[PDB]
Amino acid sequence: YSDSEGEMHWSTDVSHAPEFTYSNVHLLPKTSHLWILSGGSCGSSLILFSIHKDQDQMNIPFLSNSDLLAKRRRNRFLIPFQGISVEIPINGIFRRNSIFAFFDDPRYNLATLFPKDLFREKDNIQLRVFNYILYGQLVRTCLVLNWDEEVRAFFVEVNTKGLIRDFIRIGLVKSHISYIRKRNNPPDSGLISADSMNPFYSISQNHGTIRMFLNRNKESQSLLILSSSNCFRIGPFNHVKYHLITIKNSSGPLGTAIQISNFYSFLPLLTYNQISVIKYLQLDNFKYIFQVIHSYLIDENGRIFNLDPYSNLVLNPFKLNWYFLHQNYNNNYCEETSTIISLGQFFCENVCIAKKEPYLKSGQVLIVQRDSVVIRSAKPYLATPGAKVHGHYREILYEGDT
Amino acid sequence: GKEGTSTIPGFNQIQFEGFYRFIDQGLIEELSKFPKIEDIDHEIEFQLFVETYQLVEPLIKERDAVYESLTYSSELYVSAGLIWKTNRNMQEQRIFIGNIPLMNSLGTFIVNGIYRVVINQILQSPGIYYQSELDHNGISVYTGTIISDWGGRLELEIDKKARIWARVSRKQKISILVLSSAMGSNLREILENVCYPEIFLFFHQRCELGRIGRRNINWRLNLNIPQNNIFLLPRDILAAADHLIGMKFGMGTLDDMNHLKNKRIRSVADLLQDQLGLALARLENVVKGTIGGAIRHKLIPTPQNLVTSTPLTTTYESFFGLHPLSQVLD
Amino acid sequence: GFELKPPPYPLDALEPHMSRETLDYHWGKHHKTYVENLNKQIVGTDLDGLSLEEVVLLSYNRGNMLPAFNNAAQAWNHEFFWESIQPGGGGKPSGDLLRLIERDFGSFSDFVERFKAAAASNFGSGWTWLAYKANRLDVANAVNPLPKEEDKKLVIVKTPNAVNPLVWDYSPLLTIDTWEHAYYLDFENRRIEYINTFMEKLVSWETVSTRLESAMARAAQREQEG
Amino acid sequence: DKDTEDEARRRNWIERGWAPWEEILTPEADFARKSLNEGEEVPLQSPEAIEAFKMLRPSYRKKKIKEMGITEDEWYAKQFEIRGDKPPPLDTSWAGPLVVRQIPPRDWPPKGWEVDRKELEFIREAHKLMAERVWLEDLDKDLKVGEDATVDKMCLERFKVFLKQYNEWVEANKDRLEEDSYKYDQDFYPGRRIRGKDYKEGMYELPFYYPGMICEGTVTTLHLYQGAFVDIGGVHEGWVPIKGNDWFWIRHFIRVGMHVIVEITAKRDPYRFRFPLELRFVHPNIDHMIFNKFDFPPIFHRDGDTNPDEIRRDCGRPPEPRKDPGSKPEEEGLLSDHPYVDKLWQLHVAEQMILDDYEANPEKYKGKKLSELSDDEGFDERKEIEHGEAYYKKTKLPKVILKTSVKELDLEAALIERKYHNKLMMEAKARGEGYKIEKLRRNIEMDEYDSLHWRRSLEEREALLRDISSRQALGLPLEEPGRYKPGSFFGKDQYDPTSALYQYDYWGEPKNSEISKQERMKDAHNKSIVGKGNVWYDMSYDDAIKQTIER
Amino acid sequence: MQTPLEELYNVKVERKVSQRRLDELGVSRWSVWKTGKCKLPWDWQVDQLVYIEEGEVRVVPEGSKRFMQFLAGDLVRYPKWLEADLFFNAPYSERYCFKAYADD
Amino acid sequence: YYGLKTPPYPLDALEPYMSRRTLEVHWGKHHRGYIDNLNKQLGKDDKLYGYTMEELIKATYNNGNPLPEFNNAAQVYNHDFFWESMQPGGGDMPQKGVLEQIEKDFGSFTNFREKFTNAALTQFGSGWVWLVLKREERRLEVVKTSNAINPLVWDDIPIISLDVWEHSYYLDYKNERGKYINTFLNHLVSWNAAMSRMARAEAFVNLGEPNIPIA
Ligand SMILES: [Fe+3]
Ligand SMILES: [Fe+3]
Repeated sequence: YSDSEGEMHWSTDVSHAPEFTYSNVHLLPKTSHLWILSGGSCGSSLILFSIHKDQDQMNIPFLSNSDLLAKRRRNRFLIPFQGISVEIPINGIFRRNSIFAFFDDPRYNLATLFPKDLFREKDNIQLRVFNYILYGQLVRTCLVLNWDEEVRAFFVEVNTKGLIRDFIRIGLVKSHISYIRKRNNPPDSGLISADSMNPFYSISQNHGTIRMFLNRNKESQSLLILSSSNCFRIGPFNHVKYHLITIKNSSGPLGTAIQISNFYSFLPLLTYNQISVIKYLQLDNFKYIFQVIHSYLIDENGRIFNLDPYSNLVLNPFKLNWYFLHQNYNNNYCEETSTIISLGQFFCENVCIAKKEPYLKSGQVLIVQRDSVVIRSAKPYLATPGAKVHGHYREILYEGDT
Repeated sequence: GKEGTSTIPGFNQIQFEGFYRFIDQGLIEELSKFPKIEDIDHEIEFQLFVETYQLVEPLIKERDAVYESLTYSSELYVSAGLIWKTNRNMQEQRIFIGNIPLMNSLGTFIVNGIYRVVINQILQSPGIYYQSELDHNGISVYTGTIISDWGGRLELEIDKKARIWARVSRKQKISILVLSSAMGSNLREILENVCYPEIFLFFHQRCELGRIGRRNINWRLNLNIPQNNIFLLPRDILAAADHLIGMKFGMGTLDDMNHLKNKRIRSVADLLQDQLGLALARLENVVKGTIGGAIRHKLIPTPQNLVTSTPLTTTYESFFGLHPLSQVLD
Repeated sequence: GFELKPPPYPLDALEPHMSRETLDYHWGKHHKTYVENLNKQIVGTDLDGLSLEEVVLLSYNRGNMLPAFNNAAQAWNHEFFWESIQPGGGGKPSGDLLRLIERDFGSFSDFVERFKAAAASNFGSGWTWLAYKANRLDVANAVNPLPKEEDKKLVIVKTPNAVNPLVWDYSPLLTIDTWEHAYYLDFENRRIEYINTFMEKLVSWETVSTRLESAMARAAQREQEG
Repeated sequence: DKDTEDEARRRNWIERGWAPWEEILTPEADFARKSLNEGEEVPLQSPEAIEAFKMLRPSYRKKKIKEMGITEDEWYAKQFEIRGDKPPPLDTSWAGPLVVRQIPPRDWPPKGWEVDRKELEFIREAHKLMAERVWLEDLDKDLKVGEDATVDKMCLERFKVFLKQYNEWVEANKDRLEEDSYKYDQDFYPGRRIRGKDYKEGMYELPFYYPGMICEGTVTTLHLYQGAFVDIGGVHEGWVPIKGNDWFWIRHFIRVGMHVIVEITAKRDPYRFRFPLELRFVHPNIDHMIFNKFDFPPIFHRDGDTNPDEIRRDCGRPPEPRKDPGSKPEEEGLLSDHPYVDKLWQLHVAEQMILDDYEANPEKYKGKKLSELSDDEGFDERKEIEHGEAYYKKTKLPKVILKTSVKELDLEAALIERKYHNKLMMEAKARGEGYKIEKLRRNIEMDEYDSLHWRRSLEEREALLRDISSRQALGLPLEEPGRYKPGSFFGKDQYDPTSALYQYDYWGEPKNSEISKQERMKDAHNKSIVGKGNVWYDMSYDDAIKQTIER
Repeated sequence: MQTPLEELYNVKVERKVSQRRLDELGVSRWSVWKTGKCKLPWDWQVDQLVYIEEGEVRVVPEGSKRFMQFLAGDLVRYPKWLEADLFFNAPYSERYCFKAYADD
Repeated sequence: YYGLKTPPYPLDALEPYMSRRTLEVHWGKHHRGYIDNLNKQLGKDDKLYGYTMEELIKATYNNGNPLPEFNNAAQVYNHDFFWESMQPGGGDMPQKGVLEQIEKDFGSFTNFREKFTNAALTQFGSGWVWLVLKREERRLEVVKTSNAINPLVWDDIPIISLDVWEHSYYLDYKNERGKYINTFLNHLVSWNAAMSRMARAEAFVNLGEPNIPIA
């Protein structure tokens, strides 16, 4: 079982094709090592893929005549409290066709229960006035509320200078999944319910980069966190081995490169590669394809200035004078530096760079610098031929997973 | 709350905590399951107001109860409703259902003057269990079994690419190729949404998984069905074959039936709740028998007259006296 | 299926203005293609030539944009456009409009400057409309419990490609074909001259008034039919 | 189907990001892989296994190192050499000579930091020079070489004025920017501002840089998951987005310490984006070996980033997708629920509440005029929406108490109306009739507030319709792109009780259904009032007022 | 520092706009929307050009905890697809004109 | 603040397939008018100023709700991209990678031409016809966009642009758009231009295929 959260890796000697073409099981024709690149798995917190993307730095943790006092509003209404008696359940929920007021008529037609607002918004609540017989008073009516999600009833109180008046409201608090198009937010009355939103008138560590990749077998990108608990720095050592009216060469800008009309591109190409020349060259620019960089500088007056058209000479914009380029940038690649440790390669626990330098902890070379190297911790597992590797390549394994 | 965190827990806490759970929660849960009483529609309607249930301290002390060979028990009183629709008048009375035995702090009941304890039983937890099976010649057939609170045995075995048997009993050997719709489910609308469908090319006894089963069925099959739902779903049956196929390819591991995570411990709380349910099951028959006699004689009985203490008291006395788990205190 | 109605004036009526050879393609080529495409697309459909105006509304399909809609709208737009111009042109509205534009756009001088700016600002190929607003939405709470006279007013609506205020239940009164084909051929790209000459030499207020006296007749029954 | 061991390997490289990275094994680990191949306990016959066995003794390692002539550290360095076939060497061919114009950055001046607008417009005239057409044929003509090509022969005035402004800005913000780096960036990382003793005077700030200019620099750090970082003489190192297994071949060419010619692709805010200088190699050309691309540049998540929508809006990332409601916004009914009416309703109740008490008993009210009336004590500590819990004789229900200050009440207008409406009922009593009043002056002002809100919903809706066709006829999206993604995008397991997959209605609803158990009570409760009654007739409540009025 | 919500949500703000602008816009002909202290959640399905005459309105985009303070006499153009709320603390009235694509 | 970039050819070099007089107004009036209007808008705002051409269009596009400056900003790029997409003695048939990519994605050039012409013909009203490279899909595509819309708003990289605005052909072809489209693909389209646009696009899409090691 894996002893740490991480992602599967094998350099070679593992069958890329699974054992059966529906399973994440691979066989080893030859014995090899299976590496688990350590990485924090923040699978216990919600990940918003619109803001959480690859290599994002995470400085914060993830989340996790009393009629005229009534009112017919959107999927809710208020009624005065004590002939329209009110019936409510023990906790109070009017599922469907439930009665909330009967209004026993002694004569055996309906008295208005609302101030007849001038705008009838399309509410889900439907009010019906079923008249019952009770025999077979007898024609005591009823008030039936229906919709097409649950209603809740809870009386509200209007306090003013001590005197008190009771007011029962019947909302339509839904599953909040239908509260799209914020206009349709009965939360407009939700604050008077059990809400505590600030009106902004009287209200007055964790680190780690995102290591997120898309495993298409899941149709959902999986997440790993690379932090100081997974990636460590190996101590400094010397592993990089290097092979006129002008100022000293300094790394810096040369200036904006204007587009060349002979190449009709808004941003100049300035360079082809081996593939590009034999794929993109219009049989007319061959005369211009140079193996050596030729630098031309022009002024606002349109004059073309080059200084010596035989050596790599460019202008420093900040100091406003010419200086030489470093190595003439020949077309053929030549080795300038040579690092002992290459990028991306693994090593075991007791590999020695030299006599003086201490041993290198197991892991993968993640960052290569001039002197020091940063390693992502990895745990190699030896596997004999005939063993069955559980999981595809770069699959996330949690602690205790086979 | 931090009972056993620091000190040694009380040896009788399991007995103590179970009984309090039964009194606090195991009573209304069973009482809420008591249905309405009516034949078709007449001048009769009987029901129990669960929220009004009360328990009265026993008159006799523990020493008196053992000396008199009585049963130290509390009296259960629930308000009951009766209406005679010919009169259309509501008659209300606080009826006496019966006696609920009470245990002392030491964890012992006394029934008919003898100290009796209710030992704990360990049972297989409700859920899905993938276990291999061998036959007279050897098949190594992976078998998925579904267990309910009733000890359901809905076995679901895979004979490779052939049919998937779903024998409820040993004689009920039946496939699921045509049981796609089965109970109330549908044809190949979701069957082809996972893996491949080329293979396809009772009401209440064992049909609900309960609170425990829903957690376990979601725990193994990774289902999004909320734990509030109790009844089994065809999605669960569909997902049963989904993980079953993975075992053939080597993904996953067979369940170990001896693992305690697959076992459930039922204490005196569970057993006393079950006997209460049986008492109410026998109680609804008594009132149904009573209303038939009352109608046949045409008398106006009070709600107390429709019930008797026999269904509640007798079942517990039968439980403590006959159930193997209810042993005499040593 | 509908026949192409020739403009109600001779083809050589405005030579000191937009020339005939422009009209030989604006009407003889552009409009002919629009109507004939409908004849090739409404051969055996459910409508098969019920009424030209409702075809645009029906083919609108509440924004679904059925393929026959574009030719249908263009056929009505250009046909409506031809009626908007008479050989006389220019002038000022006579009474019926005057009671409206003065109370809706301040004054005729303010309106004409506003109308020219709207047409000029119309990017790409499209149409600019001066349409009476008698909207009646087919949705809940659409009806005003207290209708007001000034609620139904005149609005300057600029519409791209081929869409007419008929799809808003509006009643267009006049329009200017701001499509480049209407004006690019004669006076190069000077749309400003096209808009100016259209307003000061081509507008038919009497035709607009006739199409306005019908506007508060479709509107004159909606409030009383119910 | 299946997959041979040539396309699954290709699939792993392309999709799984596989790469046969070198494993620098210890002699003990190397012996394990060379000896377990032959079996479990067998005489080692393969010469590789035999040699690996002899290497288990580091003393034997010394002999081989000594015999082959190595200082025992090259051997420790030889084991780290890349194994396998080398990639074909790069031959970067220039697309003609590069012509460079000293163009000041367009974004100058930075946010805020007002400068001489007259000077700024003089600088910005150089930007129009980009449209000048330059041909390679007319390049040697009037070319200047040597003394005539010196700086003193150059105008560069618009760029010189920018340098004057740039230098002034640098002095006034050198310390300010450095303090912000410490305040926000805890640890220095490639791409962050160079601070502390590592900072040297003369380093170019970000406003000096602009996309499209050519820079010469050296790669300082190589990151496997991020790319190579080039020092271009600025405070922030440039970044080349090389990601994933593409480094398997690029590492042969792009190695730390080499000098490169690089092109600035984009410049971003260092506070939000962690790599403010997005670069692109032009020598050597790596564009034919970069297959893994960053869809969006990596960003920070600073201390205050509570709203996810703000974060994605600061950068260019799409909004958070939501399940599409499936309802057309234009066909939804208009809204007339003006929010202030609910608050205004509370004021209306208070006006009638005080008046009813005042009219009921001529209390101490006569001492002070209604308009003159002041508020009571302790109104400050009333939380004004403060919640609560109450309980009736049969029902337990939540309670909300709403305080209302007497300041926001028109008592004088209300009492006159109260008296005026009071002087309108005795006429009904003079004829023995009721006097149900249509509406109160508070009610009618709610009508206009709803009318104003309804008017807002109306003219928006018709404007929405006109917006629909214009976008429909032009292809513009009706709703926000990215938001409201189609169904089934949010995973594969969605609890749908409506669907028969999650339906539990096999043979009727079971008696233990919580919905059915919570349905029989409503059957009991609604029939606890009516019993075995029969419905004579049934119609909606809106019709229940019409016929009574028509009476 | 985090960017201000104004340009973050590309909400055009024209504070203390001169009287010249109000003429050609026909602000005198814009509909009036008046309210007191209340909260108005809303999502702009179409571009809205709001001119404020008195009071002040604080708008918080949905999911945010920062408010945008608009005083009287300003011009606010809420873009499409903006989910926010309209908070108020004083009697507030506005003149507004919803604008479609390329309307004006 | 962008100068009016002249086409890489004299205005009379497109004869007889394109009259120079129509060039004098299409480039001299429409394009210059777009140039002047955009420069005035950029003078007002210092945020839109400083955006690169590709970034300015995408920012002004505002994810489907274009700013008032978008129409001017989008058009100046489209017209600039249009002149370079054409050349005297153009038309003919593309070769090398452009031909290979068209054959790889559209099956054949004749299939591409039919797809290109049908998109151009079905484009109702003012608009542009774009041969573009998809970043995510890594293939060529033909997209019709009305008015000033260009595929930069979707990060797609244009390769060949055709202007079907009525101002671009009415003075020469009037209602005969198809003939105008055909002569564009036969003697006007600069397939040499597409290769250079491909070369820059190749720096961001990598239309190639990797070299997976055997080990
Ligand atoms: Fe036209
Ligand atoms: Fe054009």
